[PDB]
Amino acid sequence: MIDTWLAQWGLRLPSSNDATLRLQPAEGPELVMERLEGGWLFVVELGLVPSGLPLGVILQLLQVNSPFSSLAPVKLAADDAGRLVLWAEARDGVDDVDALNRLHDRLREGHSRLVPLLEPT
Amino acid sequence: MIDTWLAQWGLRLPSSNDATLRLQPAEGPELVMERLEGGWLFVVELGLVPSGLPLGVILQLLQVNSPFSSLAPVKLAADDAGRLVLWAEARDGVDDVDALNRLHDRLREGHSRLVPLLEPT
Amino acid sequence: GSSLRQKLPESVSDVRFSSPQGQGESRTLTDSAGPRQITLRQFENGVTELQLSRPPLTSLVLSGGGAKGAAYPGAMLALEEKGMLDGIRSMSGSSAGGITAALLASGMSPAAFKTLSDKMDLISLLDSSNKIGGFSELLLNVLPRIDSRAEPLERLLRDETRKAVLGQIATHPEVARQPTVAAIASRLQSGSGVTFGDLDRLSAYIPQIKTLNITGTAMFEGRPQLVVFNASHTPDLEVAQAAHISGSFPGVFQKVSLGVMINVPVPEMIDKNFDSGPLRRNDNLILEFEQLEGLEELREQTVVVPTMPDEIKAHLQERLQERVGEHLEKRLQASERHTFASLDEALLALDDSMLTSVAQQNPEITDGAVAFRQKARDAFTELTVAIVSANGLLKLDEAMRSALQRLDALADTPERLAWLAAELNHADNVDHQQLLDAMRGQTVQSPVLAAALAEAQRRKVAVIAENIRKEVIFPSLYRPGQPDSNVALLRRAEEQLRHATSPAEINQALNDIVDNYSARSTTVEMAKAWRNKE
Amino acid sequence: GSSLRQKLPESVSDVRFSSPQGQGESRTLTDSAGPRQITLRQFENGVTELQLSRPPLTSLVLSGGGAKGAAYPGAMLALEEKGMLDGIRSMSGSSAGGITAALLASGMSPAAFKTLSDKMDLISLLDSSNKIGGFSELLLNVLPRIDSRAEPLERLLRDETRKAVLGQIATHPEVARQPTVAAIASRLQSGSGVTFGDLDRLSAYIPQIKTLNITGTAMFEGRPQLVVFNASHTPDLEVAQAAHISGSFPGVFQKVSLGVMINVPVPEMIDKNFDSGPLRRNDNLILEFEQLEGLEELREQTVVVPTMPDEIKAHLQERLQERVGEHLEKRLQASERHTFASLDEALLALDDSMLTSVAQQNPEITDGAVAFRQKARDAFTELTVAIVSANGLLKLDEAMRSALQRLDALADTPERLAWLAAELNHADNVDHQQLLDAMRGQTVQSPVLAAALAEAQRRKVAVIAENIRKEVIFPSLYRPGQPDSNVALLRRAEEQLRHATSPAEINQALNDIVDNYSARSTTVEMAKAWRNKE
Repeated sequence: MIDTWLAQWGLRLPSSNDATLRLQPAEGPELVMERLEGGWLFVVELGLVPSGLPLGVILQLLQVNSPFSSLAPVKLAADDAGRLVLWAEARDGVDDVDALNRLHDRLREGHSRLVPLLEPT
Repeated sequence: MIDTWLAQWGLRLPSSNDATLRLQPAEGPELVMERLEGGWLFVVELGLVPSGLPLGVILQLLQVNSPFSSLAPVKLAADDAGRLVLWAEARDGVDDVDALNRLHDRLREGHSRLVPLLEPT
Repeated sequence: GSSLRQKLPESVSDVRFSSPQGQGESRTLTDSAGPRQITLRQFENGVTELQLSRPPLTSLVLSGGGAKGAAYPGAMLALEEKGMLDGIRSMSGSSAGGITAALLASGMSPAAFKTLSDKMDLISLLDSSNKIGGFSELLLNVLPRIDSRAEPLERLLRDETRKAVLGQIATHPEVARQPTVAAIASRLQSGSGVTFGDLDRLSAYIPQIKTLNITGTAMFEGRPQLVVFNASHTPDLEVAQAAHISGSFPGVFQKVSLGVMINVPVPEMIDKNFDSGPLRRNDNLILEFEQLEGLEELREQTVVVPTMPDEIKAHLQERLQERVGEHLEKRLQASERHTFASLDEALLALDDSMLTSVAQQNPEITDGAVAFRQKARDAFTELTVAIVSANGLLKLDEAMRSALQRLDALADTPERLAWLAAELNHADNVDHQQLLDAMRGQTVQSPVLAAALAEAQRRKVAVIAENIRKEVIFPSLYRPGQPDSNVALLRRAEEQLRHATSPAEINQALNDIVDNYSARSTTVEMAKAWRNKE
Repeated sequence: GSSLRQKLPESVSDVRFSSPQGQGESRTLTDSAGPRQITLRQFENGVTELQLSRPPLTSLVLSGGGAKGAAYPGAMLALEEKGMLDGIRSMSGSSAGGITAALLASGMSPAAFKTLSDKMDLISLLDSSNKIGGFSELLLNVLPRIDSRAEPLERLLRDETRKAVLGQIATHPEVARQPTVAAIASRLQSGSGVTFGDLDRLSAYIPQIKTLNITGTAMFEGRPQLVVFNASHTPDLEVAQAAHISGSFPGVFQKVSLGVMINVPVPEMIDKNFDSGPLRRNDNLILEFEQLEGLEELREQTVVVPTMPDEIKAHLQERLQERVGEHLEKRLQASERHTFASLDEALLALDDSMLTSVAQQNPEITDGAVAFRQKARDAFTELTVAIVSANGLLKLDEAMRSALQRLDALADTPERLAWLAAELNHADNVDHQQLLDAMRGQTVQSPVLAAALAEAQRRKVAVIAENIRKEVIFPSLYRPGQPDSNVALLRRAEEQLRHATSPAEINQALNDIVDNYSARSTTVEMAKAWRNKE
């Protein structure tokens, strides 16, 4: 069902597929998708967490994770290298084309909203 | 299946049940459980986000949300009042006693780990 | 402190419900007792559940906007039709409904009001064919200065109001004879307008005169400000003047030297009050256009009506009539539930009347509670005789000590000590307040007095906080340009302030703001100013 | 910049794979070409996939700990048994294996080594019956001072090594006659120990002499420090001295004035090198006890063996023999895959040999690439003749210009310009480096030279970063008391440093640390010191 999500850009999931694929759309963030046990992990990168963020910004960051946020189920986190990341988790079975299309959009929405909060710091 | 999770403390889900139940165990954090469409939301409170956190602390906060964290699937967020919260989402059907027991423990583990990071600030 | 939104696991030992929750079968201690239908259920584990009829309708909140206040007499009829207009004791309106509640508080009968609105729906539409401290006392001080005395609207209102009030005075010639009233109606006949001070003063005598609260939100410096006209802040200012001022859409600041926005958010009109217990003292009928009193509980009390001719305006006075008709009977079949951890806690939540009702019906249940209430009401008088006879000559004489001893004896559980302190805090009770003001900051032998004093300081602190919310936060929070980051910070300062119990915590609120607000100056100044003053 | 761990939706228009990925059917351009079995597959959309045999085994990394280095000769046999001991050119060991690789680099044959380890497994166990800059040059300067010259271990190693090296010299009397060698063996026979400088110098002549790298981690001030003994940092220091020093479990700091920890983390021994392309130049056999070279790729190259008698030690020399036997044949049936965006990119990734192999087999594919390679190799000599004859008398004469012109002409795609710059950066190539050092900071007519110069500064910057990682981060990161908050900060500084391309970015790394590290002083000082120096 991922392969038919791909299909709509005339891309096909590459044979001998290993860990990480990376999609770069014509506008906006690159999409990194690792592969899991029974699902793919979509992720969008926002840069290394900046030093000296103001409280309000910290808050707006944390608030992205309320179970009620407009971006659900996308989550905001940092990886072990301190890189600020939005991610979601697409399962095989459960999810499908329309649903993956949603994840993707919520990731881009999250990325555009936040990305100016860091840079100007 | 929630009612049998309760049952093990000789508590029973109260009749005329409305929005929010609150469990206070003999040691450790109070557990707030709202009720949803088809599931309950467990939540643990950590206080209002402090002003002037150091970067490393911010980082350790964000890192709680990596899909690979030892606390998964518990998430860290702030509510609209700026209150720092750990939460998980228990669905009807899917989850059961052993599983709810896990959520709970991961919440308490998260709460003890982090709670000293804020106070001393 | 609640959350607002809009590998083997090692065991957790034994866990209770942090709130009280009935467990097991319930017996019913008292079924439908009294006018307010008191029901007490009690459970195997002690927890007592109270169920009780919705509080008395004592208030009318009228939201502004548009010109559509030709629908308004729909409700007015619906009120006297079902006959609960008498029962109203307060009226509160903003913007366009700000005028309307003026008229009504003034005492204008239901039928009287309509004919006026049928020559008003011209005027209300022709005025749309026309169209330290804060921005509150600098209004409160700019009024007597360079403002054109009486316009077509000021005159018309001045007279409408003056007719109603003077008319009621006569229908009730038992009050007319009382000095203070006859002082007010000789003012009115001299050409003076009705003030709040007297609308108030008259509502104590005659029940068809209502109090008035007109709220309004003025932009200054892009920053909306709350402004209130009521009996307490602007007592002698004229009702007419204000209702017109708050007719001003966005209004000029004379340039004096040193959802949308027209809405005053509903809850900024409804009053903060310190009820002795978990029981709400009244209900609101909230008419809208298009003990944290929540969204959900406010929805329940809000009915929301869906170049103007004269027959479509009738239609609107029928649609309203009818919704405000179904509501009022429905509201009559709905309830309030309160859960307590013990019988005595729930008998404490009842006023003496309600108590007395439960007592009539099931005296076995209440004898203890009536015993306690009787002795408290006695000790509280006994204490008042002391305070007063001491003014005869500050110093707690023996007689106060004795009564404080009698009160201390009644506080044999933490629940009752809390009740006894709150009772002694009634702002309305001049003599008790006389004593708390005096022992302020002092260490006292009596536990009850020690509670009461602590309770007093908590309240002092809460009004300070509320003042700051209204004048440092509210303006920034609803600045149109406000980036969400900034909003997050203040929505948090609000939270801090809500829970503030000591001046020190209040200081910290403001510092969080100074330290973390990006001018992306004034809010920050404003805060600095609050932080340094006592 | 990768991620490390351990309502209708409006459309997204057209989206490619950011990396190259084969789409559609593949043809095979060249099957198994050469010793390294080069396979090229090419896809409908251009993307060329390279598959190639694992690189040559040229390195042996020996991890320390325990005393269990009586298993070690298991492998040593397994190596000469399958006959790839010749092929080794480097040996790297820490702690307990630090001694072992000394012995072996010295040139001690497989059988020779064993008998020694059977009088060594007494000694290795009896030594357990016994038991600005940094902490590296203050070791490097504390050696000649107040340290007891030669112990039982120093002597025994001094001689073992001196026998092997001197023995090989003779078996190869063609080299013995060469001045520099005969200079070294007259030193050795005089009583001197083998240094790194010469272990190195001898590995160029004889292939049974190997280079040596001994790593070790010394606690100072609770803060572990990396310390390296190799041909480049400690060239004339004796191999014996070091292997003993790094025998010191935790070792005394003489008190000179101004998983667990004994492990030097594997990757701190394996060498950072700048390969002209995406191809790894060699493989490691990593023996362990109990182009970011990842965990996963390091696992693939690591075989991990599972009062000592003399027969159980044999058992261990059999278990090892056998695992290090299956590995070596398996490793022979595994591959490397590299994906490129064009044929020419993948022909660029091949060294001249490999290129020549593909050429033999399928000349239609490569003629262009061989044409280009030939002209580059010509132009690079032509340029070297220029540089050298200019020393005859800095100033780019015409002859260099001409060759830089010839190179500029070959760089007709961004891929080849990159290749041409890297080629001109070979640290090993004294004459090219002579020129880059001279045009440092200068603006030059030639694009290739402009690339090469930029590439040079990138590298300069990377070694600085690597130096800082090793001496500001590494010590703090693995301080035992370190709260996770602090670890997060530094794991991030590492990330910053890894990707640092300019001095300014390096400065920012360090500031992030100064500004945000809670002494919960020294790391911060350390950083301050790096930040001010050029």
